[PDB]
Amino acid sequence: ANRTLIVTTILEEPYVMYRKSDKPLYGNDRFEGYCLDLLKELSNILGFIYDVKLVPDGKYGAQNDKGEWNGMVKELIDHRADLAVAPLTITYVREKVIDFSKPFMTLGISILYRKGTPIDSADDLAKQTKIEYGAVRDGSTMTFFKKSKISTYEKMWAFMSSRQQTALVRNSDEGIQRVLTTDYALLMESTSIEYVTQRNCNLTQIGGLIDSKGYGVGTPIGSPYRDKITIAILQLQEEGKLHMMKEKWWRGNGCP
Ligand SMILES: N[C@@H](C[C@]1(C(=O)O)C[C@H]2OCCC[C@H]2O1)C(=O)O
Repeated sequence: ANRTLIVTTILEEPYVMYRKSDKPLYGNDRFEGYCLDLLKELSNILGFIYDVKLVPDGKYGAQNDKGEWNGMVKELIDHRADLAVAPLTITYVREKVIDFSKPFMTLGISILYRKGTPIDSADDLAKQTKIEYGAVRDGSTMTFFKKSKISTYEKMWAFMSSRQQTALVRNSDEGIQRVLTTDYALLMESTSIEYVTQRNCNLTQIGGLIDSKGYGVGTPIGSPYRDKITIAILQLQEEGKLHMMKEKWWRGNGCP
């Protein structure tokens, strides 16, 4: 039989979440969400079963000064996993070290904050000195700021980096908690801002999208699966299945 594929992933609502049950759940049955449905579809099309393993360090992946990676990206580089199926952003720096499938979703960075301030943009946020801001540590949003040559974003990176201990949060849940409980705005991918702001009416998006990019399935460079997964993703795209999956997991509007 085809070897069971190892899937690296990360907890991130509504992509990957713990299923609620009053009885024991084991293995893949512990998880549900958009990415689990995606795996069910992809595996049907490609003819494999899989083992879902949460990334040990709880990170998406960034490289340090030595050029060393962490998170799901490192799991792929080191061939610890066959596939990464998560809200994993397709980026230039990552594409040089892993293979991505074609995108299954598009999005852009924006700002999550509480309601009631005059901040209307990243420019406004960088200029003012009352509200702190940051991003999830060792994700693509952090990297966007680190690599930016746009002045506002260079300043925002210097600020985040100077206050890294508090400004760069461990994960999105910590970021949202910091937004809700302190004077802190989180730079966050838009599809997740859409999800949370329809669930917690104290939260809002500030400004528009700062960039535009996609999520893709990650594989190690040279993987024989990448092209097959790309073909399957295009099938799901064209058949309207990706759209249906988004509707299923984001439904539906809960706030004014
Ligand atoms: N998709 C990003 C991770 C992350 C970001 O760096 O913006 C953190 C996490 O934050 C909540 C939205 C989904 C995720 O995006 C990445 O692939 O590194």
